[PDB]
Amino acid sequence: ACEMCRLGLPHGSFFELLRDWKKIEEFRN
Amino acid sequence: DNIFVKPGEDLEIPLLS
Amino acid sequence: SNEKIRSQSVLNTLETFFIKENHYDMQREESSIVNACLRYLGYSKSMCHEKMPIFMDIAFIEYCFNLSLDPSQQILWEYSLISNALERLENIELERQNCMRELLNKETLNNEALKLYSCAKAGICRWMAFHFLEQEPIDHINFTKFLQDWGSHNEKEMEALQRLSKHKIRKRLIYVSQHKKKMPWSKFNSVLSRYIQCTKLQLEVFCDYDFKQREIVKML
Ligand SMILES: [Zn+2]
Repeated sequence: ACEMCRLGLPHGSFFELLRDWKKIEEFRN
Repeated sequence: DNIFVKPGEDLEIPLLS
Repeated sequence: SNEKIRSQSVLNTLETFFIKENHYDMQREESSIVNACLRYLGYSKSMCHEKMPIFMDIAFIEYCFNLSLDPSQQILWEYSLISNALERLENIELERQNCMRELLNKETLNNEALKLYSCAKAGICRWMAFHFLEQEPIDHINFTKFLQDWGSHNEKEMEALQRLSKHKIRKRLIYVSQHKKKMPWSKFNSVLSRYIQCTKLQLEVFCDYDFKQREIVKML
């Protein structure tokens, strides 16, 4: 019964890992 | 019997003051 | 779902890039494939409520805290990222604990991991707190949120940490410098690395994970 699922928006552990991974890579460059 | 923590290693952290 | 079959295959590909005998680090040459894989999983509608495999959390922790190094390791102390990292670290520990409950002695290994975990976690929270206290002005809202979620709910410690956020910047900085010297990041880098390696070994030896620890288990 998930609103982000019904809205088709990215969410969940894989999305959060993706964004955090990008923050780290950008910072190290 | 010790592999990752070394004998007598202190892994307790001082509180803040 | 074929999207689910594709996502699982992307996970299997990441495994061959992420799982290391020692600690993972992103190589410039692997950046495009790794990033494309993470992004595919990150926007895959069928993975939104799937469980994160433990090898992924471990790789995140190794990458986030730059565990491949032993120097300033370019850690991004940002509240949101570090809060996610602590949740990830807790998922790892949760999974390690279950493994132990179902050449090496279990009681010794569990005790070592627990001691390293607790030291590593306290170090991460304290250095996140240090970063908050070193800004001017202080972000009190996120500082408070962070301390409730992760600051060990002791009376006189959160007592004092919140008084100290109200000291003026020169005094906060003197105090932060003294405590950083009392407890350098290099110690928590070592504890956290040893926590990850301890966890990898237990999972391989006692459960059905492969963390490429064969050359380490053999020397026992
Ligand atoms: Zn959802």
